[PDB]
Amino acid sequence: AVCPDGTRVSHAACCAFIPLAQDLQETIFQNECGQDAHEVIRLTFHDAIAISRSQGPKAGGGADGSMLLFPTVEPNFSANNGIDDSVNNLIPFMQKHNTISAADLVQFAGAVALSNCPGAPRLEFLAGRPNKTIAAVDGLIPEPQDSVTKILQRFEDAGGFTPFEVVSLLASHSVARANKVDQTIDAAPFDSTPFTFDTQVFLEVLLKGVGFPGSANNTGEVASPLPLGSGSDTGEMRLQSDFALAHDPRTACIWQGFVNEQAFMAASFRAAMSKLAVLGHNRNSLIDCSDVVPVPKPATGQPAMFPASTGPQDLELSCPSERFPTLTTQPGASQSLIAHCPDGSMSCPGVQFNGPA
Ligand code: HEM
Ligand SMILES: *[C@@H]1O[C@H](CO)[C@@H](O[C@@H]2O[C@H](CO)[C@@H](O)[C@H](O)[C@H]2NC(C)=O)[C@H](O)[C@H]1NC(C)=O
Ligand SMILES: [Ca+2]
Ligand SMILES: [Ca+2]
Repeated sequence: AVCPDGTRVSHAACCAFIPLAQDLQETIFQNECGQDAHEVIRLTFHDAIAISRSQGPKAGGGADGSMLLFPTVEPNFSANNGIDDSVNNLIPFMQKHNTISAADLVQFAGAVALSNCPGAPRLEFLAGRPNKTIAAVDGLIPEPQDSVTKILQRFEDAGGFTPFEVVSLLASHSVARANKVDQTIDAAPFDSTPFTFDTQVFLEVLLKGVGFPGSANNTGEVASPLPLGSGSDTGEMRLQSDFALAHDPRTACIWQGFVNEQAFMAASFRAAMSKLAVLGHNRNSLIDCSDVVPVPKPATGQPAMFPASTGPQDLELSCPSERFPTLTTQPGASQSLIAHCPDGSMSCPGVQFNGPA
């Protein structure tokens, strides 16, 4: 088909997504893997995971836009704390680009946000999800204080995800920060490169913890290897769940398998996201509009490195059957501060709209 902007697309129905992508970039992302992007990416996951095979259809409809359609329900469950901001940012687009369902909008926005992150894969995008659904029940969202067994059961019950796929999805923590875990500090990154979709997160969770970026008594948080912060440049935070998955006999080797394996990580994540994006739907009934997803930003091609002040002696290995790669260490006597802004600055407020959530 040929869209009103001359763009040759696969199916005419995919044409509407073109103006939506540009609106999202101009209005809330500004072509950066920043704050707003990170929040949207998380919403994609929270919207999709709320579904249960065992409990049945009444428990939730998966990737159905329920977060946008019922803003006063799910966003208020304790496990969804902090999600309100992204819901309020997306609602205006739902109202404007009114030929696109809330469900499609959520998934597409995630694909767009991710494309702004260097190293990220170009996600598959299928459209056609219905604009009507029900509010999901509480308890379907995995929490940081959960055990590995519990986390794996949840993902299995949601859509038959295997342990490999679960760890694959956690690649998103390479461009993630925390605002609600510790209320005294904001934007605590999960790895030293929160604006780069690389394998640093997998390496840094394997290092020995030496302190906490804020308070020491927070549910779901464990000691961090890079706690030092100053001003807006908050220190690194480590979640119990990530730490646990990196050391459990069932997931230890899978976790290590991604260290310094950029292409393998990206491809595995794309595969897992392919499944997650259609939870609650039959993929044979959705149209393929992958060609309308923006081309992602390229990485530099550099391998993973031990951040300054850390080295091989700080590793807490758990996979007995695979050799840990030889990596270099970035020079320096002490820890470098992790920048709060992608342009290196320490001041960069993202656009935020007021809304019902
Ligand atoms: C395995 C279960 C998971 C747990 C327990 C978990 C937990 C968390 C927690 C506690 C935060 C911090 C939220 C805050 O306080 O602001 C977070 C952030 C985030 N997570 Fe997860 N997560 C999980 C899976 C995933 C998956 C599968 C994705 C995939 C899209 C994802 C994407 C994100 C992103 C992008 C952020 C950062 C948001 C921001 O920077 O504002 N997470 N996650
Ligand atoms: C999907 O459902 C939503 C929720 O009803 C629709 O949202 C309304 O859209 C109109 C414009 O068409 C706006 O004036 C309303 O303010 C929106 N309602 C809310 C609560 O925001 C949306 O139009 C529907 N989209 C499709 C494709 O069916
Ligand atoms: Ca949902
Ligand atoms: Ca990173």
